[PDB]
Amino acid sequence: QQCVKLNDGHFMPVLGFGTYAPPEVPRSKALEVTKLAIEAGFRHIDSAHLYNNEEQVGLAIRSKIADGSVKREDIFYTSKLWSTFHRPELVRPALENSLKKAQLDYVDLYLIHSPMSLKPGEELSPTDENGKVIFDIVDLCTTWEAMEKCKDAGLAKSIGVSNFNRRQLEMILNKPGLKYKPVCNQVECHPYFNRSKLLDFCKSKDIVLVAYSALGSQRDKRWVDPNSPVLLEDPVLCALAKKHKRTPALIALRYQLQRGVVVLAKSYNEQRIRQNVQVFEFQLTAEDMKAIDGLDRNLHYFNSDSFASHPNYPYSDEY
Ligand SMILES: NC(=O)c1ccc[n+]([C@@H]2O[C@H](COP(=O)([O-])OP(=O)(O)OC[C@H]3O[C@@H](n4cnc5c(N)ncnc54)[C@H](OP(=O)(O)O)[C@@H]3O)[C@@H](O)[C@H]2O)c1
Ligand SMILES: CCCCC[C@H](O)/C=C/[C@H]1C(=O)C[C@H](O)[C@@H]1C/C=C\CCCC(=O)O
Repeated sequence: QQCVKLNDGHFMPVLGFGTYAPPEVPRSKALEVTKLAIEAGFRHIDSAHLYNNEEQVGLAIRSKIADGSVKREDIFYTSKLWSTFHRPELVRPALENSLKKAQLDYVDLYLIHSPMSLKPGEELSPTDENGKVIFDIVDLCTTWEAMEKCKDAGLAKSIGVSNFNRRQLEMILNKPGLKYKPVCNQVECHPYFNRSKLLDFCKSKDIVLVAYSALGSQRDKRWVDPNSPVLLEDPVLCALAKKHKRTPALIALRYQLQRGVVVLAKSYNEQRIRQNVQVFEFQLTAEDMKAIDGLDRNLHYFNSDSFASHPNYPYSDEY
């Protein structure tokens, strides 16, 4: 593996394990594959309240610690604050609940899952009488103040954000009396949506860009148009796969590592989980990288059109 030093002083393994799996998959699977991931060499594990799996992921971690395979400090665990808990008073309590579910003392990284606040409540997707998801108006800077408090209280070693654009990031960065800068910004990032501009900006403020859907997403027919191009079927990626004798997924992952992006990779398949750790075994040439750079088509796999009306919709800006 390898690590990147956060503007926190803390370290984040550049390769992370994505734990989300559709509700159709047995929750016992999350437990089994997280163990497989750790056994394969994954040290960074990505979860969230929304995934309904923190109990299982924490179970796997606890199990591998008892195994003697790893120590708590060897694992980098991240969870995320769901959008229905943006009001400052619901932040610590939300974190405490995640910690309780995972049976952990602290989270290595806690993130604001998305800038699009939703009506407060236990329900993850609040909708009105007309079936429309209910938005909420919250000063994200106050949400951030509550996050900084969680870090001071030792519940989260590092704090960051997710799905934020440059303007939203700047809101935090320019907040009067700011104590902690977000350590990262976890966003959708892959060759068909490489986020070069955002990447350059984050790099300029020492903020780490963490890539999700780096392998082209899980293409859930619920939020992903089946007509969208299949990333792992890209001719250039496959050509580079056949050239380096690797796989399109490894090419996509290596692309991010070489451009300074921390990459997440979800897989509930034993062989693929183990294959993904091989991303550290090869290297792409400067020319290889330029070729992948030319693949961008501003394609966002998640169908976010329904929230396009949200005042905090991140895709309103060029980046
Ligand atoms: N903060 C956010 O808003 C946000 C949003 C989305 C996701 N995330 C996080 O980032 C993670 C990754 O994103 P994602 O869920 O879209 O998944 P992804 O990593 O883009 O998914 C890659 C898909 O390709 C397959 N795959 C994995 N390794 C492969 C390999 N070596 N060769 C061929 N196919 C391979 C997997 O299927 P198999 O399981 O069959 O291997 C997986 O479904 C999530 O699990 C989650 O932790 C965060
Ligand atoms: C415009 C881009 C911002 C979208 C950010 C958003 O957090 C994305 C979340 C996705 C994950 O992390 C995995 C998970 O399946 C989830 C899928 C998408 C929407 C669930 C909305 C329903 C609810 O309310 O629960």
